Amino acid sequence: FNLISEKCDILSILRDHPENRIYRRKIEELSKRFTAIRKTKGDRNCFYRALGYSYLESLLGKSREIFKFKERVLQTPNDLLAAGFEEHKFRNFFNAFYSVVELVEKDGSVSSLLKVFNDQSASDHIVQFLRLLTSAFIRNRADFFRHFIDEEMDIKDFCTHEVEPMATECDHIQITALSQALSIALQVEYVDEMDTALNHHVFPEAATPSVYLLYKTSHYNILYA
Ligand SMILES: *CC(=O)Nc1cc(C)on1
Repeated sequence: FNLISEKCDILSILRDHPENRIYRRKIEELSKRFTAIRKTKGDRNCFYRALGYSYLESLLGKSREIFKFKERVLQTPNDLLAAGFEEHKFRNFFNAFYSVVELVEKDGSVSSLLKVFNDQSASDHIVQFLRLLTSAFIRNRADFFRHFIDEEMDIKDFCTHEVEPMATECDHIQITALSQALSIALQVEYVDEMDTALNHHVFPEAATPSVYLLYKTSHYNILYA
């Protein structure tokens, strides 16, 4: 369980911040709203890995929702082609992601899904697919990211340097784009060491979330309500 942990009680993370009044206060407050957490490895890939595992975990046993997600995943090669990626170069990454979606349908266990996401090879192939899809989605909608996010930014350079490469950290743009690309609704809870209110953001605004993440020390962990 080196990439995605077993579930633990929320208060188990007090030990990561001993004798810190603000982190203790915020973790205690968090525990009033969430019961359990899974930790993810801090290797620069943790957003993609956490969102992938947690969303597919949320689909287990839901036959209509699996059928609709599989239908969307079958179309994602066309998003990659339209942004200029070549099939022979994304084939290995696409096939790894389609495979774990079929596992959710056919096997349907938590234990089998957690084994794929802790397999360094399968798991890294899944993360690389998610990063190429994020890049394609932004490239194909460059005017939307310039209109709504930053009129001055260089979209192609941003995708090349801060989305495609393994171990590159995410910001709001990547979270928004991968949410939109796979129709995944998520809520991110923010715990920093400033003396402020515990707070959260929903992607997209006003959706009912599938996935809850905790963002703390530049790390995304998985929450359960
Ligand atoms: C999400 C992610 O990988 N975060 C992170 C923090 C540190 C340290 O390394 N990676």
